[PDB]
Amino acid sequence: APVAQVKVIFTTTEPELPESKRQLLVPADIRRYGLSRILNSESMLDTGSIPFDFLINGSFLRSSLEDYLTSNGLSLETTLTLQYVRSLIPPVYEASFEHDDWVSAVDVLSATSPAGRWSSAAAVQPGQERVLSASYDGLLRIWNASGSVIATSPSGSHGGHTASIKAAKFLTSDRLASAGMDRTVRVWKYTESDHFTGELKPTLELYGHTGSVDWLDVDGHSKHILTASADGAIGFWSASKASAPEPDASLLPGAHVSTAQRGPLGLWSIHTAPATAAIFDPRDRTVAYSASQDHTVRTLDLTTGQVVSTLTLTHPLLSLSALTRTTSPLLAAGTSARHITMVDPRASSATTSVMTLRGHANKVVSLSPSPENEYSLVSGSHDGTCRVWDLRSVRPATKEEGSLGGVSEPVYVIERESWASKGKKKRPVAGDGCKVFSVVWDKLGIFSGGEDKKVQVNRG
Amino acid sequence: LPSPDELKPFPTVQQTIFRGHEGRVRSVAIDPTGVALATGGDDGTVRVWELLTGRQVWSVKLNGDEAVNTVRWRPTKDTFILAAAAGEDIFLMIPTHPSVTPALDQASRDILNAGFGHAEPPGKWARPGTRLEDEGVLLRITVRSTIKAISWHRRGDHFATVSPSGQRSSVAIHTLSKHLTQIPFRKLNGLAQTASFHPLRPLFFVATQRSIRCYDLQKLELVKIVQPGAKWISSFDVHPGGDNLVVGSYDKRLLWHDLDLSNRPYKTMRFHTEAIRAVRFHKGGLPLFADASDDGSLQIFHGKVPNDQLENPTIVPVKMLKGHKVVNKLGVLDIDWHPREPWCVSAGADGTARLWM
Ligand SMILES: [Mg+2]
Repeated sequence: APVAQVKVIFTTTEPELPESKRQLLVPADIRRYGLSRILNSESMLDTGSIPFDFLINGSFLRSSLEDYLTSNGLSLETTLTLQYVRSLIPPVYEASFEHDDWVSAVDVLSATSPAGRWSSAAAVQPGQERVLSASYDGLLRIWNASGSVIATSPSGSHGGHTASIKAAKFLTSDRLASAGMDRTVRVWKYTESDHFTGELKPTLELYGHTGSVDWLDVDGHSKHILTASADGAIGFWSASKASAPEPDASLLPGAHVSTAQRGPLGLWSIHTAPATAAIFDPRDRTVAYSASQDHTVRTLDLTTGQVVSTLTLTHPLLSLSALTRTTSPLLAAGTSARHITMVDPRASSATTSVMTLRGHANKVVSLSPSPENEYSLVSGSHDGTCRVWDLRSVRPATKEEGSLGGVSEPVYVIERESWASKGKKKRPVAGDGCKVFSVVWDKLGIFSGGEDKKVQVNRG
Repeated sequence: LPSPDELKPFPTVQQTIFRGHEGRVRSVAIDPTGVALATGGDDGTVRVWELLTGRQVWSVKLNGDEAVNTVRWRPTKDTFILAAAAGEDIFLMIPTHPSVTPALDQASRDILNAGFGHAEPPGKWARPGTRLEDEGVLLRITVRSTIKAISWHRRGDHFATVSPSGQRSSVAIHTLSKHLTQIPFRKLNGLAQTASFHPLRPLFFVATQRSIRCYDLQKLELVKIVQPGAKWISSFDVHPGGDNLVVGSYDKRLLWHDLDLSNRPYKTMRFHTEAIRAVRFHKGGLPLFADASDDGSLQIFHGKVPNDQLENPTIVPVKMLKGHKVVNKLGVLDIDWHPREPWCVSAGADGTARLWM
């Protein structure tokens, strides 16, 4: 007997399908399961068991096809264009790196990581990637594959940081950069005698900011550094002593007004509130984007040191991240109001066509894009969780925003394993013991550090 | 008349907890730049925090025997000076904080030192001792009786203290640039509870148990007497425009005073089963204010002052905040708003301070 059917058109972003076989007659009662084995058929793509998900006009298919048809205004002889994607391999918990204090920052040195690629173009690495962890105790720590400390930064008494560190990233395998509450930015040189022993030695002490330096972006090719600080200023720095100007001696620990001490190439007070983020533009290093608690995203022309554009959102901004789409520039802005706002820097103000990422229950203070999917990214929040997003997933906004723009919901939630371990089914209030301060997404995995004194690793 | 939905933004959720104090947290205060929080409590320690993360970046134990009753920042951004009252002393300190550059430290120290050598007394100005000096506490001002309230003047050269059992000396005005302490109001008659300066005019408010006296600071003369009609006033706050008051009382009445029209309350608000401990206006342009009660809750209100369109203040309760644990029949003891954002911090008897947004 001829079971009722639905006509579908398969399309995709991921390499694909011959146009001969992309339109298809399919049982109306079929589901994600059946549709993906059809895709895994001899006929279609001969992939044995790749799990697929299906997007219809921006929504994932959780039920049968007919249910989608009836849910909307389509008539069961409507032609459905299903775009299929790779099902997210769930990033489950794997390990934790224990610290004696809060983990403020996290970064990964891998073959695919930005610093690793810059390194190849000083050494390069095969199966021995490094994890950098900054802590509120003022010390940087370098970890390896089996979660043991290879290197540890010297204390403040020996040229290290003299206060809590707030941000730190790999410049290359050769060089690090870090910043904190001592108003300094410190450039380090990392040497590794053998693969369980390493050493960190200060290259520069960088002075300039009038407050805590809370955000850090780096470029390993040109040896340059971007900083956002509580003083409301964005700092542009060189990590080489040669091109770095002389400091404002009044900002020096000596004044009452060993390591070389230098200043910035540019320090611009462009915000009326704490500057929370500053990143290099992926397409153009000459351009930088900043985000602050003054509700603004500002674009910076680094060569002229001028604000060529200003975007003003509704809420304070605590984190910023750049995405490739280079069809356009696309930024993700974490807000204190618990949501993310997707923006195009030159809009001047958010149009009605603005995307929002909802799901977090607290301040979103960290962001990192997917290494393999351009459309995906992960966020770190003070709610204690990390949420993975797929920007292809989008629905209209409800009375939540009074039907303004579109809303995306997480495709995965990384819970804090420290909390989940207790077996309790009651969550910490206000991220009491589990706040996430920094998350980084590498192909080696998803690494997140925070208040629970742990760097949490998640991978498939 | 409007609904809470139309009256956004206002704080709805608990987002940061400040832990470290032992015993009740008696006071909370956010620094002028909205970056740091200050707390004081039973353990006699003053603690300064990173606001959004809730990290303790600095602390000091002023007095072993006396709890810190109140902490209030100097309202100037050109300095980083914090005031703390414990027992009969006022301490003026410079917290160790990332915003404190060598330049800002010096500017702060200069402000504290300027009064020196200006040609049972009301106030005793002196160094607090090497121990406290090493931690950035540079001045101790000793008054006659236990201090329950500190209120700065906006320019930061004057601050008042209130000692409910100081009798004739219950209310003192201190002048920082002269190291001077005066008792300017001598027949106040009634028990002084707290006091405040005026946001735009040379006026001074003194709250007793039942009324609030308004003084001309230039003439040291009484101008008017505000009558809340409460049996015991616990606290009050002045709107930035200087023409409105909210008054809290142990009677559990929250009162809005329209000073332009009368000395009696415009509206009376009862949203608590226990005494109201503190009230605070948002000072940065947002039409919000809040009260703190021993029932463990904070009630957030929408409060709009009169204008062209408005003949009366628009008062609408938007949200009650719960989360503080009541301990020994004490709940929330103090409130403060962020300078610009709709964020408030609360002092808890449960040994915590909590950030709401
Ligand atoms: Mg008037």
